[PDB]
Amino acid sequence: TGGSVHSSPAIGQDGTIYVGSNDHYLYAINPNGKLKWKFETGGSVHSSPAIGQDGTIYVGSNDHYLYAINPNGKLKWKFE
Amino acid sequence: TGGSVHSSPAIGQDGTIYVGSNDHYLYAINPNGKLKWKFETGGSVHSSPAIGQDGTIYVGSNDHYLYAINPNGKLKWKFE
Amino acid sequence: TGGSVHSSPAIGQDGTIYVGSNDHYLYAINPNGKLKWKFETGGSVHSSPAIGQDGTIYVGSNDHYLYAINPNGKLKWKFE
Amino acid sequence: TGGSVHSSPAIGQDGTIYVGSNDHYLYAINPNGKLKWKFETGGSVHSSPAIGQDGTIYVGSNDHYLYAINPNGKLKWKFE
Repeated sequence: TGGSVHSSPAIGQDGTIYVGSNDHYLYAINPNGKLKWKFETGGSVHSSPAIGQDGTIYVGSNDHYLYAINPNGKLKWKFE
Repeated sequence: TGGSVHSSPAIGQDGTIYVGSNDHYLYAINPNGKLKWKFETGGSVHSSPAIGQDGTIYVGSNDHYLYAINPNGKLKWKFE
Repeated sequence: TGGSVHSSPAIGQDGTIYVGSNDHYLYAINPNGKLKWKFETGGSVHSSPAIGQDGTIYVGSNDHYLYAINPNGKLKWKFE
Repeated sequence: TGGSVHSSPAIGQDGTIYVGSNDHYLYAINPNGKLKWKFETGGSVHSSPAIGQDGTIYVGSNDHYLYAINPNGKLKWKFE
């Protein structure tokens, strides 16, 4: 990615790999290694994502928000 | 949250999202993005929570305690 | 514990909570909050433990070893 | 390992233990404590590995890449 990947990846039920980066994005990567989408947060993503039963991706950011991202990469909500 | 969210979220069986914050609280967030409860520890929560088979939430804190929190947000015990 | 708990806890099949500490020990805590055992490593335990299918607890330490601990708290092996 | 093990281990379905090290390698360790293989990345592995449904091991590295490693230790792809 654009920067160091400190976040630990989480795997969705279809095999999608989600991981944060110090370049401030949450990445969703297809199992073939091609980008599915990237979601820009405010700061570095030092949280490792967690996946909900309905596929929602949750990750903390250094901008003080907990993000909930839909599986298509659009923001579901952010909590401060 | 009040501060950076470094802790990685854990998801309960009902979808509740638990995550620590540098503002010293453990948060329980409903899947709709509304706060369920917050639990104040002594220091920053740099541990990622783990959920037991009975729903108990365990998380370490920088105050040197391992916390066990009931699913309703009340302290079950703390271990030093 | 003796020091900050940065490690994220892992839960065994019987509910035992395993977590590392900056006081250099891996703790095994019963769900009632009483100590089961503690295992001394060389340095701080900044790795979060993982539990194998046979109950073995694996954790990295800052002494450069990956530890494998039996569920009764005795060393199974260490890898450098 | 050659250096501190900060990464948290992941366990494969056959019991293989995967863990990163500050010596820049991802290790695959058999449950008997013998090395299966090691994979050299560019920098320290501060990400904890995740294992896919087909056994692929994913881990971030400080060289800015997300690595996908086959269970036999050969690179599947790297994403930047």
